[PDB]
Amino acid sequence: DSLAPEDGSHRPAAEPTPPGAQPTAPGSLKAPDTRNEKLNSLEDVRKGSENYALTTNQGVRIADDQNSLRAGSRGPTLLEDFILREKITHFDHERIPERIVHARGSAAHGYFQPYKSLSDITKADFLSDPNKITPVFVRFSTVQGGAGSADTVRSIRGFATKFYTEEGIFDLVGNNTPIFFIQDAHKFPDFVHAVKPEPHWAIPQGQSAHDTFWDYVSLQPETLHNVMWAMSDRGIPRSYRTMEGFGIHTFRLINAEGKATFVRFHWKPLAGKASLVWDEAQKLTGRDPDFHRRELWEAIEAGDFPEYELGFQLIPEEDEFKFDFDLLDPTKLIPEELVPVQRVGKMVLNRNPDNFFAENEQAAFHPGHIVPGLDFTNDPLLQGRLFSYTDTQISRLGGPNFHEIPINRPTCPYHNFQRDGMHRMGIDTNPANYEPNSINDNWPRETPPGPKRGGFESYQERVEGNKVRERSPSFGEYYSHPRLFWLSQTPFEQRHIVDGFSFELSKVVRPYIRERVVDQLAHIDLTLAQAVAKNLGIELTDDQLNITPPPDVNGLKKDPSLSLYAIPDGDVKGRVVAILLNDEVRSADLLAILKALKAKGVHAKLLYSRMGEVTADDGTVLPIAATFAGAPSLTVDAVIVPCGNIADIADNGDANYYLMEAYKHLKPIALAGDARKFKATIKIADQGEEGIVEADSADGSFMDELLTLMAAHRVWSRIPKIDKIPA
Amino acid sequence: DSLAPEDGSHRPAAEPTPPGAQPTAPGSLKAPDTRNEKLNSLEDVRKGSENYALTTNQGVRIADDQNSLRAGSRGPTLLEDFILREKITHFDHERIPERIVHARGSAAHGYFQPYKSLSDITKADFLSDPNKITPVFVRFSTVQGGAGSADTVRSIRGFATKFYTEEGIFDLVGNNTPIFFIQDAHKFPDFVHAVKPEPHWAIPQGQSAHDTFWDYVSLQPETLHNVMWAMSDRGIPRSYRTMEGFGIHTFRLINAEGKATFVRFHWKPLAGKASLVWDEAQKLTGRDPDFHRRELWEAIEAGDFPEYE
Amino acid sequence: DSLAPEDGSHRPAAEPTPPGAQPTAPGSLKAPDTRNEKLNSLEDVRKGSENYALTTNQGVRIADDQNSLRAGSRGPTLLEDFILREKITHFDHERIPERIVHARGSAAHGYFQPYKSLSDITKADFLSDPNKITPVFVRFSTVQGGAGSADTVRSIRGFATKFYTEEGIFDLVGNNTPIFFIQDAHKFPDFVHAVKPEPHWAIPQGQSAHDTFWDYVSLQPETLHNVMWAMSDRGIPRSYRTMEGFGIHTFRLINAEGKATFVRFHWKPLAGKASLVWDEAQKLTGRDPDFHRRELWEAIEAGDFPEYELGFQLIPEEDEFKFDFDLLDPTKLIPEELVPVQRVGKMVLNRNPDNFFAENEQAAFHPGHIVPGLDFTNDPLLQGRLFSYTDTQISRLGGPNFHEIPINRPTCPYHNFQRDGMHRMGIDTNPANYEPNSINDNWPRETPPGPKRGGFESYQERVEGNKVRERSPSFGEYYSHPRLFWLSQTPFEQRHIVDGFSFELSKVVRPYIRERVVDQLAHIDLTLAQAVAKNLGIELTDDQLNITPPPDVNGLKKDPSLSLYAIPDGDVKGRVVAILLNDEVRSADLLAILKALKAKGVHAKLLYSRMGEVTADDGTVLPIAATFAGAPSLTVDAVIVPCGNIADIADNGDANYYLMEAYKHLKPIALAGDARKFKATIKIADQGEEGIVEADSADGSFMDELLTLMAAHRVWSRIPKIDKIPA
Amino acid sequence: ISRLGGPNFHEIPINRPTCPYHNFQRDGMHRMGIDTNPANYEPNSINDNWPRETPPGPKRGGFESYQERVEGNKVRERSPSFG
Ligand code: HEM
Ligand code: HEM
Ligand code: HEM
Repeated sequence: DSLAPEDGSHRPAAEPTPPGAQPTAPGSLKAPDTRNEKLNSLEDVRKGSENYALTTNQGVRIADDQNSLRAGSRGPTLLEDFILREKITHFDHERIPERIVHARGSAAHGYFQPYKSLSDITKADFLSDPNKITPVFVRFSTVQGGAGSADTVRSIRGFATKFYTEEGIFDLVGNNTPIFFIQDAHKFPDFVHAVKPEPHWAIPQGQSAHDTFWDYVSLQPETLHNVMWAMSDRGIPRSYRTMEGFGIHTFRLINAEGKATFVRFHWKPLAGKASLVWDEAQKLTGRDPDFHRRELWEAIEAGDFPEYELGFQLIPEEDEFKFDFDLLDPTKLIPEELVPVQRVGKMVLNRNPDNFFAENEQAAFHPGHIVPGLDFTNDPLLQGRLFSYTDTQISRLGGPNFHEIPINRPTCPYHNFQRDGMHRMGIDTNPANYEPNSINDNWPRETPPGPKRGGFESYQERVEGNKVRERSPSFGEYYSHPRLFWLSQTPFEQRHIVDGFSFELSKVVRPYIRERVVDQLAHIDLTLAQAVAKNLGIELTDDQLNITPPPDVNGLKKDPSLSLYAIPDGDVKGRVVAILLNDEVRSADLLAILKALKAKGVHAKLLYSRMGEVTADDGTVLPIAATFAGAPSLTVDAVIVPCGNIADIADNGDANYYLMEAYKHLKPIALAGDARKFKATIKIADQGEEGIVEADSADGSFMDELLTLMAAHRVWSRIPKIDKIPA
Repeated sequence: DSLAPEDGSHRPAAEPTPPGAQPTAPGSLKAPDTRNEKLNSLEDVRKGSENYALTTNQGVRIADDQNSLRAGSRGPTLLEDFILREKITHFDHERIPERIVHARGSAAHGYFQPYKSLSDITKADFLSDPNKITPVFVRFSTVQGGAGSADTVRSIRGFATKFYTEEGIFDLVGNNTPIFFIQDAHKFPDFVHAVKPEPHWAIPQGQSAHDTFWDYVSLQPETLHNVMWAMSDRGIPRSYRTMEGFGIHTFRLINAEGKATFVRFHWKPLAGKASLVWDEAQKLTGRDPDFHRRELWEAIEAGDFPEYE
Repeated sequence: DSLAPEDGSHRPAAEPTPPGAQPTAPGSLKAPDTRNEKLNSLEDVRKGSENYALTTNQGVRIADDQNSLRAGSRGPTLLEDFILREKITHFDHERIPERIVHARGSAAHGYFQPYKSLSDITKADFLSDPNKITPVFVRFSTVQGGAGSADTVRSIRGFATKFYTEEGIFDLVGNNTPIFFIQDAHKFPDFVHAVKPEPHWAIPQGQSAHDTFWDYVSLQPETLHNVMWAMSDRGIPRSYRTMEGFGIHTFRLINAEGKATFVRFHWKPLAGKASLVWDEAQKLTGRDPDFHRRELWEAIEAGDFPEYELGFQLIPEEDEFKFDFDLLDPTKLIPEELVPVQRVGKMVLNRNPDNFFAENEQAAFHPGHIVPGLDFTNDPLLQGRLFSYTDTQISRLGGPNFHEIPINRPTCPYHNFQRDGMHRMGIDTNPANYEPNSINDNWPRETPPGPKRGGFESYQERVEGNKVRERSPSFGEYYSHPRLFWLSQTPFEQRHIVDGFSFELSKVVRPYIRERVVDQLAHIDLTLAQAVAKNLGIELTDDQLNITPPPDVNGLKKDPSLSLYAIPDGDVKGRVVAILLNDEVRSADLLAILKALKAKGVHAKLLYSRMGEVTADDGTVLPIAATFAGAPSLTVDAVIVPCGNIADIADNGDANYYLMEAYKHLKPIALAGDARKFKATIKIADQGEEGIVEADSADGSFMDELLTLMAAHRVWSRIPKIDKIPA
Repeated sequence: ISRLGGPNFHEIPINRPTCPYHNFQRDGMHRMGIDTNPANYEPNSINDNWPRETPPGPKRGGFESYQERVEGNKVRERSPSFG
């Protein structure tokens, strides 16, 4: 053979490259020198290919991999074809059950390091020294949809981190919003069945916009806080890099003296917080159902590593009852104004997996996987989680040895008396499989709890009460946090929330369900309630207009850390700009353009009405990455149109649509020279409009303007003007 | 309890209604008078719900389905809470492996009847008498995507029919195009791996528009015929009702005298043939990823029964 | 804790030691220096224990492995105890389905080496050079019984060898008899269901002595050949080391020139052929259900490595139709008098596993696993087998990745485009998962067939005929092979066969089934049929008495290779003798006895009426291995009673019974000095009798006489004398 | 769950209750029972919340655990009275 092109263009370069410059590849092939302890210990199961013969799984070389064995060349296939049968059998058994929830997700390897030793508050070894590096494997996800569902759905997002520490795996299994929808794990199946596809016909996929979700929510007001977050732009993240992460539950840090400190875990995006707008997210589910998964992969291949800061909200044991909400109540957030997040470390995601199925599909995270230094609390949602993840993994990964699947193995020692189980890899030589034993001198042996390298001992919390199936009365308050969240949003964030509720409830077929939801909103905030009501053609009653608003939270009437955008934190590095080409581009605009983007780490995609290449005024040959229809404005953060021969694209319906879409979706648009004729398509005044960069040519002032707009992410002052754009 | 609205607008009318008029429902509640032999024999396993107490799977009545058992109302959950563990355990084990191919599909019950006896060419009992009616169960599907992928992708479509005949189940497992991509079964795993999401990153979902697929096609010219079909509007049917169906392979019919006749199986849409245009199909994967499943369900609920010859 | 004895006696020495001398142990601790390529490649999954901390599977050290977490020391167990839950969860899921047939088996590691290149007849790499060593893993088994059934039942034995060749795994899956019960694989479920426990009550375990088996046999005369073998002493082998092994089916050897030669595979036991007698075997199923497993393991711990010679019956393509029987009929043997077994190589089993579950229980052998140089034939039983092993392994071993379980992995390279599946360990880096591809330059690639290291290509056998479900008329002959077998047996063997059928038919409750089997025996041989009928109180009719005997097989009226004992082949090394002590043994006798046994590699077990020690006449302290009742005569090959204070045990019922049982089961007995007072117990004349060694002391020829008797295995001449005797 | 292949082991004939069993558990490997309830969750309004919880009582009542008093710290400890 030799099917590869002689020029070597089938293989991507093993160096950082921008999105779309090269074919993506397995991490170890794309960045062979990006290493960490976990990645290196996976080297025993990694399998190459180049220069090897094709074989059965028993090692027998195959001569003809194109044909079954038959009696005559037009005869019947023969039972003795063991090569065909092994190949089809393995193929026939490829699939395993997807995750019950969070089936759709994207993962990467990276590392964690603390900013300082935290031994005063925890004896956790991975937190003990700023020079201790811990390998991580992180999986981001949606909740409801199948493994084949779309990424940019409206949804809570999962954010799970497996820390491979020297004293055990610690999995921090969180989401992108600080609370959950429900209080007690006993209701998880009910909730999840309500949000998932309805059982008669299994519709709708990956959406909460259906009758059973809003029915459950209308009947269970504890859900309203997380529903608020889901209806906000938090439920449609621009990227997994630009969203927050939260453990949700209050846990415990145990120091070496044995002091317990209540803690809530936080991941702060160093790229900043950024979300899509609903019409763009929903259209993206059809043009690129893999958008987030692709963006993650290509940000890492480009060297735009996703980086997050680990943060702790720390509350002393004596302050347990100092708030006006229960700290164990998972539908309640701890406002950063009351208890600040202490920046404790940084996590960097810097290498993709080699095989999606082996590493991401088979990875198993569990909140119950803790290490000495950490402990649980009585949070009734967390308590029930401790049982489920272990149970579900027995069938999802076929047995009790899922910790022997390479991605799941600890990198530290593990020795015990557990044996057998389906697909047992470990061959134990211990003469004993029980303890106490004398035949192996009682090894492996228990270890007393201690300051370092000690055995696990639970914090000795005092437990007093009767065995009861009862919700704590302290958990019975459902509207103050939703109200606090609502008042902390900017006006346009508020409007997005209203629009999220209105669009979802418009899809509820049974009108009484929408009315019961609006009634719940009336208990939160009347302006929110009226605005949703008005979109549903509902009139609030007399009684609903007089509902007394819930109390503030510990004196707070808002908290800007709950907004995505109130406090400017945007970052342009890794964002992408679409450049609309023409057949004779002013090459001086392109150079100014590309030089400037490249200095801010912003990528570009050269678009035209056909593939191939175009030639600039000076004769520069410009390669086209995609067409206008093929890489729609939904996929980029901004649109730039350089001068040249605009008449080539001024009547291109796709070109005009590109700008109208980008305009509708509040993205920065820049028009150089004769590209200013596109102003009429998006009806921009002669004097201009904030959000639209326009100049005689593409100099440095023009690129600074555009890049300033990109750092502000979207042009929120344009909201009022997009009503009147048919797009 | 008093949860359903007093006006009864929670329950859909048990009668044929047009799309959007009533909330959709399980078939035996939506159309209780529709029957066939297969639907009747499923009766011993159907489970109701109205007026029954809530219980564990062992039949123990539950008093509080809102809470876990704990030591104090703010205490730790107890291991003895067998009601919680049974409920969460069953939830934990709800999934099964999706199909290797054609994981995304929509199905419906129906019946088949031959126009006339075919005993001169086949001794198949289900084709032996115009009065003999055979219950069927049919599943329509895409090929590449997972169970959670979108319906109106560009794809070949499966059309599988299970015939519950009096001499055995006959499954007629076809597609909506008259040929397949490949010639020998030994290459199936090669072709399917090439069409499926590439192995390093698992992109793209439900689409053939990516390098490995065209790579495979370009090296295996036998695939061009079905590729042509897939690139045409045949790849984006308007509805499972407006697409043809084919068994593709030449099979044999065997009569009572032992005479063999080569046969190729066909399904003709009595609603006629119709497809979307690409832009509309791709945008609909975004706006309504369940559009064909929904359209099939609603046509049946409306009485626009999908019909095929 | 530090529970071992300070003397270090909890630990067996890492050196060859006789059976019973030390506690047995995992192979790699008992013989660390016994290595081979496969044994070395498993080192990546072997797990130690000593000096390691006890942990969870996630690597978290455990402090208290004696207690659950509860709310108070007498309170309820908490759901948050994740250590308890992982520990119980793994335990709860330890079991996997047992093999459908051959569930009971015992296995060991070893190696194979050919005597000379066989390149002229086969291009199989493991047979091409006498210096080429192939690691093997072998499992011996019963057929019907569960994994927990007894070793010494009457039954065919499995003898499966996994050859880890440089060109792939080759599994040689045979039995201990040269034919099988049935001709076509479609009846395997019927035959197996008939021999297995009857469905209503699941009785009887591990035995063919019941109605459904004999019902099936009486309606399917194709089974008689293998039923004869099973009813003979072949069905109750003394040890897996003293039985023959056969591939049964005719396969093909393909040389580099493309020439096909027909072959039947044989294994010759270098320890010789030896079986138990029925009463002893049956009693041994109760006293020690693990006798074969134990003997195999202790033989290897003592250095008595089981050794077998691989032999080939070779038949040219031109002689396919030259026999009276069809070569492709698995119910027919190839008489060694017609086609000699050509010695090919030697297999030595020299190391036990470390963990029975991991290596033995999960080992997957498959007769379809062949390598270039071998090929199948149309034998219809073989043809269906090729489908079954692959299939059954998907459920028994949890998925299509069972080749990744350590014991099953090829030691040679394996690369292909198969992906995923449950429990996937291999992380593929190939950009391509399909071929032909250009993106990896088509790797891994197909390899043409050739003399060495080429791809597999099936032999181009001509196929011709119609698609039919039809038994070949050449297979319709059922009685001449059974007759040949019968006539080749010694007279005491024939009697044992008659006793086997008689006993088994006596457990058949429906008398007509017994009558029908008798009618079938009457088509084989009249003497056999009459003797069995007499034992059942059945009279043959005049017609049955006139059935004409089936023809000879190609002129043969007998073939001594078919007998276990017609041709002496006794080997004493590794046998074991019971020494019945008294409380003042003449140490002079003991010294003579022990030295002589040791000189021949014959083991001894010192027995007494209690455990502890006894002191010889000269003050030698003698350690007792077991009591008379605890290590019964069933477990030794011979019995020696030295002089001393015989009055100590003269009236010991167990001591007397011990001799009665050993005498009844035809074992050599030696009585020294006053030990001759035991002659009355077994009714021995004053003058003596062949099979009883007696002298004034254990000097001179006393040990040589006893060892000559051991070399002939049992005292067949004593049969008539045991008839009576109440034991 | 592994011995009997999934969570629907209560549907294997010998294991089935002879009394009524109704709840909102669904799916799982080898699911026999075909549920017609429009709802697979509670509380629900679309099936008027059936099947419903039943208060504890003298006969045919819902299960309620005996309210035993629990007092102690979280410990992995054998009671001294067991020694
Ligand atoms: C604070 C509330 C919760 C959060 C933040 C959370 C988060 C997550 C995340 C991030 C995943 C995906 C992990 C991965 O990427 O593999 C997941 C999966 C899962 N969750 Fe939770 N979850 C919560 C509540 C619950 C509850 C209450 C239960 C059941 C009592 C539960 C049961 C599961 C199960 C069974 C899975 C699938 C695990 C697997 O198959 O490996 N979750 N959850
Ligand atoms: C003439 C070409 C083919 C046609 C028309 C076809 C059609 C189909 C259809 C319609 C389904 C979905 C059945 C359902 O709705 O559940 C299906 C599934 C499947 N196909 Fe085929 N297919 C073809 C070729 C193949 C080949 C060559 C193989 C393997 C050699 C194969 C293996 C499978 C498997 C394993 C499934 C999943 C079945 C299950 O999990 O129940 N298909 N195919
Ligand atoms: C010449 C006739 C046969 C011989 C010599 C033979 C020999 C054996 C042996 C020695 C084993 C046990 C392997 C081990 O130790 O793991 C075995 C297992 C087995 N046999 Fe065969 N057998 C024969 C006929 C058949 C037939 C006709 C079938 C079905 C078509 C069959 C199906 C099986 C299966 C399913 C297993 C269990 C394997 C596993 O779970 O890995 N055998 N046989």
